[PDB]
Amino acid sequence: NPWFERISMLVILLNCVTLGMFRPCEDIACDSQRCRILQAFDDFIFAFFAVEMVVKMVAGDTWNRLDFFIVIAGMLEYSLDLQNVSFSAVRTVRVLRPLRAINRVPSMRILVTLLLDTLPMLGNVLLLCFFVFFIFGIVGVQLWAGLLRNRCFLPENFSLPLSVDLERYYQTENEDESPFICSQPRENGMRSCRSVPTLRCVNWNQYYTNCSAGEHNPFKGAINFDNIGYAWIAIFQVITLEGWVDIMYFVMDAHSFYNFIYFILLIIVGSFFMINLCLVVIATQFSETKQREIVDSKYFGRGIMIAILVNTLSMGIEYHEQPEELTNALEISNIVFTSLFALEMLLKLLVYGPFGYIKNPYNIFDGVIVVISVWEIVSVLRTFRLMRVLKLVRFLPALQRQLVVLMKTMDNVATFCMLLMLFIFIFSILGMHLFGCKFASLPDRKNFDSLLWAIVTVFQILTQEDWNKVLYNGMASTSSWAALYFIALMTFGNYVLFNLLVAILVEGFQFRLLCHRIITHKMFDHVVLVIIFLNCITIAMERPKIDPHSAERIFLTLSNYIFTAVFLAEMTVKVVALGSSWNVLDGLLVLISVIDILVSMVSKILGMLRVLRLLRTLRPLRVISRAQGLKLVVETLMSSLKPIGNIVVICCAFFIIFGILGVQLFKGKFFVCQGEDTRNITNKSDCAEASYRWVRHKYNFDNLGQALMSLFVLASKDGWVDIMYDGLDAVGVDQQPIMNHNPWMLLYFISFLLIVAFFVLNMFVGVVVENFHYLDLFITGVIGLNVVTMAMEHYQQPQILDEALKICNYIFTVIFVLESVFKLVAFGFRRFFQDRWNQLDLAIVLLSIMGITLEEIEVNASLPINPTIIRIMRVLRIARVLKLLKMAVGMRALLDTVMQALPQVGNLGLLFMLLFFIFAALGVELFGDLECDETHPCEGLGRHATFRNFGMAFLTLFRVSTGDNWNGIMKDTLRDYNTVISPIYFVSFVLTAQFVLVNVVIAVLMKHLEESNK
Ligand SMILES: CC(C)CCC[C@@H](C)[C@H]1CC[C@H]2[C@@H]3CC=C4C[C@@H](OC(=O)CCC(=O)O)CC[C@]4(C)[C@H]3CC[C@]12C
Ligand SMILES: CC(C)CCC[C@@H](C)[C@H]1CC[C@H]2[C@@H]3CC=C4C[C@@H](OC(=O)CCC(=O)O)CC[C@]4(C)[C@H]3CC[C@]12C
Ligand SMILES: CC(C)CCC[C@@H](C)[C@H]1CC[C@H]2[C@@H]3CC=C4C[C@@H](OC(=O)CCC(=O)O)CC[C@]4(C)[C@H]3CC[C@]12C
Ligand SMILES: CC(C)(C)NC(=O)CN1CCC(CNC(=O)c2cc(F)cc(Cl)c2)CC1
Ligand SMILES: *[C@@H]1O[C@H](CO)[C@@H](O)[C@H](O)[C@H]1NC(C)=O
Ligand SMILES: *[C@@H]1O[C@H](CO)[C@@H](O)[C@H](O)[C@H]1NC(C)=O
Ligand SMILES: *[C@@H]1O[C@H](CO)[C@@H](O)[C@H](O)[C@H]1NC(C)=O
Ligand SMILES: *[C@@H]1O[C@H](CO)[C@@H](O)[C@H](O)[C@H]1NC(C)=O
Ligand SMILES: [Ca+2]
Ligand SMILES: [Ca+2]
Repeated sequence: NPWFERISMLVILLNCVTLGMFRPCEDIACDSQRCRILQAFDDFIFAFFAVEMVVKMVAGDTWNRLDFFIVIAGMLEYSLDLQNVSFSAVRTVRVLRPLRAINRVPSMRILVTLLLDTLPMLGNVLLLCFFVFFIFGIVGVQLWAGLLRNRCFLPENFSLPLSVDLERYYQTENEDESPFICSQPRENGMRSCRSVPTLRCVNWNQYYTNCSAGEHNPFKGAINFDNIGYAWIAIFQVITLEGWVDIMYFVMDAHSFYNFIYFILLIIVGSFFMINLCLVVIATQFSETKQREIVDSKYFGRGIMIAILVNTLSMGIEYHEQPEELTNALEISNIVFTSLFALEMLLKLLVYGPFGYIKNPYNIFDGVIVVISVWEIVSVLRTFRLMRVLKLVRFLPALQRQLVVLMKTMDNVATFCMLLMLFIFIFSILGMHLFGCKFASLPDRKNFDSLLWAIVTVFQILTQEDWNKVLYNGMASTSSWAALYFIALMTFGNYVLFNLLVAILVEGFQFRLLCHRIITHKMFDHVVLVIIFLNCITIAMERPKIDPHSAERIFLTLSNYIFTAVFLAEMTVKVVALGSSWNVLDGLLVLISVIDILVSMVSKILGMLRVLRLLRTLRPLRVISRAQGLKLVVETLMSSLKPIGNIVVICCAFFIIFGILGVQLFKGKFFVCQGEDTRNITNKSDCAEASYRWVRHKYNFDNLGQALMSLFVLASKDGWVDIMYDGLDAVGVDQQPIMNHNPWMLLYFISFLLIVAFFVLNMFVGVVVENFHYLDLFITGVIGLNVVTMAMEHYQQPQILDEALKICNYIFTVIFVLESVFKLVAFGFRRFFQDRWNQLDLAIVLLSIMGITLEEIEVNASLPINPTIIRIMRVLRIARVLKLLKMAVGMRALLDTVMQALPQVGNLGLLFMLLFFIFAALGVELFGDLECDETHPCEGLGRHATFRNFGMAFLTLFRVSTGDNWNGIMKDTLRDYNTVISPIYFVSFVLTAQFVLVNVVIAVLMKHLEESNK
């Protein structure tokens, strides 16, 4: 009996190794001998399992029912295989064979029972997820159906000659990824057929003037709003915050500029207060589900503590293209330190006994370090000098206690990481059968051929980075119903399975006298806050294209004087009366502002002066002291960081250690030859004959300076895939990179993404745990049928389908009038108004009858009315679905908890806009004069994201704060002093904006976790 449970697990290991080596390209035919042996193995495997179900039928509840479903899906395969005519859709069902392991492994079965016990409480946030997909889905179909099909065409009478080979509409350089999408004369839009570039004789690009709907949508047909099906694929890509910016820029070009409001709202409501609401429910219910269940004279000890850290620091300056006299000085420095720790071993071996030298567990590690290092001194060994950084651990006890508890965690999450590698493997087999050899086929890097590149792709999709690029391949190569793979992969992986890991961690850790009178006065703290807000208007008004001798420059020149005088007079009042840190901050800002007046009165002075203007952008932070809600919160945030100060130290150390490891593997390798054909190019001088350009990559590992930026762009996960591609291709110092040259470098880039995600997740739980200590039933079916009849509207719907939804709109409005008059009978004019929902019900029926009698007038054509009001009325028809709010009694209790903690959120949010203000001001000052034209290309900036003035810098820093292509913006700043400035600007913005947004999530969770206690 007990040997039966372990011998069943050995056959499942034999079934995973059989599914893994599937080889989808060559297994179209069974002619290979390797394919035929595997088939026999599968047949034997099926037989063992089938027999095992009979022996269990000597004596199900849940897991035998999964075990019975798989053998039935097996028998259906061998039944069709006999008579030789079949489809190839039931083969894919054997992906569910590694699911058997969950019952066998006794630690996985207990974990997935707790997962299936908390998912019923997760149904209220999927009820909210329906309102977001339906409200933002129907509006998007009302606005932008068929507007991404339109191009600039020729005129219809215009005959074209037979030989020019022009497409009859303006094709760009990459027609699928970014076509030229114009605005019709009906709409406003941001693009018109006027701005078509001259053709590079006779140019036919001036004749494309007819903006008309074409035949295909961008990204090979996957991004459009013609249906409620395709609208949910676009909205789901906005929820994950990956590529939502390319969707908004299509809509800005074709419909109007003001379409940005729709996008800002969907990220706040959906991508932030709905995705993080799924974390709070799982992290609460999991916590309630389990609770339901002379050499030590300290001068020699301080002598070695500097001797390790000086040795380690020296390694940091590897520096590509060094003098070589520095390398000789580096190797002599190896001889001096390694002889010293040979000497330290020689003293501790003589004064202390060798019976007690091995008895100390730290000493043996040091001893090994000597025999490895000394042996190498008297490559792979020169890389082992980084391991000597681990000798700091004996000399300090605080990270000894932190590295102990951090490894107690890896005992607790070991059963999670086994269930996580079952999840990645099962979706990787499924990707090989569904997609296989059907992509661009040179074939693209993100294929589902060859299981190793199927596991990396599924891991990559899980990290939410260029996953839309994988979606658009699979939708265009099988069918548009292949989006359900990527929705199932990412909802079940990121939104239930990652939040389980947070839930495991959370439960695991647990004159002069009168001058003092006005300072006391309450309105003095308020009247100066108006003067601060009046000064914020004249920071936003600054921009590079103001004339120096104008009516606006003298308003910015003179108002500089009246504010600098009144903040100086505000300070010399307090010094007379009073005689804190926030008073120090206010004095330095006026100290900066007075000197800038004097330096301006004098005229390399400008270079010195330039610095003063940057300092002036910090004027907006004066309000933190004045506002009482902003002062408590900032202090609390600063206070919260102390507990996880040790985890940051280990994490700050780890960036250095993978930083010096990164330089020593990748030093001077990241050079590439940008040219025309570049296929017969092997090295550097080969480009010198072809007159191409031997260009360096923007993110690289030449020194420790460039490496710590390449590791930040990995850790923020934006554009990390392209950096991993550069390390896989890296062949030599002056050598042309070859595609997939060293595939073992996946161990460098994926171990860094996993360890960083472990510290950040342990910094998160450390901050959380310290902060802890039959009428209306008939109206439900009518609304549930109105939801259907609004989603049936689509682009180019027939006249029979169009007229039928008009008659249905006639009978829903009438029986909303009827159910309001009938309910007024039993209540009688007072209880119908004393209720709150009847004031919401009758207001909907009012707006429904308001538009239905006004659309009749246009069909009457008695007055040629504005068709704008017909459309607005149509969009406001979506209001009918709200009447489901009263019914959803469990979802409204979930939103009421958020309201309790809403006050804290408002304070955090207001600090979120001081970050945008200061940064936006800085951006105009730093990045305002640069341009993206046809002469100068840009990877991240363009017609829709500049720093040209304050308003456009406020939207770009919204796009950076979500982390969608923030690094392509950074690559455009250092395209041409921006070598030092542009790293400091973006790292200070991303580390601060994410820390403010995490505290919004921490503040919501504490209001919900404590309500579950009391
Ligand atoms: C918070 C959620 C649950 C409630 C529903 C939010 C949206 C469905 C509504 C809220 C206000 C609406 C916006 C108000 C301002 C307009 C300007 C309008 O631009 C135009 O000037 C029309 C141009 C033309 O005529 O072609 C385009 C739609 C838009 C963005 C609307 C898009 C849909 C919005 C975002
Ligand atoms: C763990 C958190 C803090 C993220 C990692 C920190 C880095 C993202 C930040 C910290 C200070 C910054 C660095 C401060 C010093 C400079 C040196 C500077 O040197 C060069 O430009 C040399 C150019 C060449 O190779 O020719 C490059 C930017 C750099 C490395 C900065 C890059 C980004 C840095 C490393
Ligand atoms: C080691 C830890 C404790 C400090 C954190 C890293 C940075 C804050 C410091 C320490 C090591 C410094 C680097 C040491 C080696 C040099 C090489 C130096 O070489 C050049 O100027 C480029 C010359 C060329 O391109 O040929 C540029 C600055 C740089 C990267 C330094 C930039 C600033 C660094 C990264
Ligand atoms: C900080 C806090 C807690 C508020 N929110 C997050 O941290 C959200 N983040 C986790 C999910 C996404 C990345 N998800 C993975 O990287 C990933 C990779 C895998 F291989 C497996 C899994 Cl389950 C997930 C985005 C970042
Ligand atoms: C624009 O092009 C479409 C199709 O190419 C045509 O039907 C329409 O009449 C054209 N409009 C004008 C004004 O030429
Ligand atoms: C060409 O001429 C008219 C304009 O007079 C244009 O509107 C139409 O599309 C064409 N008509 C015919 C008959 O080709
Ligand atoms: C590249 O090399 C191959 C093999 O020598 C040759 O046939 C081909 O013409 C070369 N291409 C160019 C552009 O020189
Ligand atoms: C560079 O590549 C060419 C291949 O065309 C090779 O012949 C040459 O030896 C290489 N090395 C140099 C020029 O140092
Ligand atoms: Ca991205
Ligand atoms: Ca991203």
